[PDB]
Amino acid sequence: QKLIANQFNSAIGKIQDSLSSALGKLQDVVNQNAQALNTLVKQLS
Amino acid sequence: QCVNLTTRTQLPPAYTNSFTRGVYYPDKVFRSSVLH
Amino acid sequence: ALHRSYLTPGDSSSGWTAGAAAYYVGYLQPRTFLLKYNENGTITDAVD
Amino acid sequence: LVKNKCVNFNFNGLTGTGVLTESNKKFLPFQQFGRDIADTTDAVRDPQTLEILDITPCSFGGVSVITPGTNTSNQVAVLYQDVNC
Amino acid sequence: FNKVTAQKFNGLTVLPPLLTDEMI
Repeated sequence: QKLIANQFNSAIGKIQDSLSSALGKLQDVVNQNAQALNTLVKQLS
Repeated sequence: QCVNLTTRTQLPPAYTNSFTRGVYYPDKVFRSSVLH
Repeated sequence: ALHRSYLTPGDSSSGWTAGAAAYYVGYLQPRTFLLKYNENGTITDAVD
Repeated sequence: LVKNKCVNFNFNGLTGTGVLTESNKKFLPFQQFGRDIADTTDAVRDPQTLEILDITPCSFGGVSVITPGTNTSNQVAVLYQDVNC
Repeated sequence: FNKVTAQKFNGLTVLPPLLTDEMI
């Protein structure tokens, strides 16, 4: 039990380091929706 | 007024490169923190 | 501006000294540039 | 010049409609109006007094009606979908 | 929430999600 708890507690620390060092799947949805809107505005001129 | 001078020396042209020199504001428009 | 000093022939064609200066000349071409404007609205950088 | 209400405007030929307000922008002395990332005007320098003005739109989206269902009641509430009352 | 990172003139509008981030 003590070994398994230590391995688990250690593994969570790695997640925190990895995220503080990516979210491309979310970020590129936001980017695609901004591109469509800016393109709509450009079509006016 | 006018004269002709004795141009005692003239020579083939020397040269150098425009090292990113020669940009000017193309328009009277304020734009900020942006690429245009 | 000529240097017509007294250390010269004084005449119209040759009574002059050149001074000492240099200058550079380039020609504009039609080009696309990308310009970078900072927060103060100054062009800080560019790409040809 | 009148500020904080919706007007038509023309500064030196630059023409539009919007709410003019005082601005924190700092144009260089040769620049006369400002544009956003979408290349639409959002700021201007007053030709008379050389102070900076923001511009903001006058067109404010939906009106929506909230209903208990007419089987229940005929009174309703109304939402002005992006407005400061 | 930190790691992930105006056109009002043209009849374009953005509506708030029903749930806020504090609700999620």
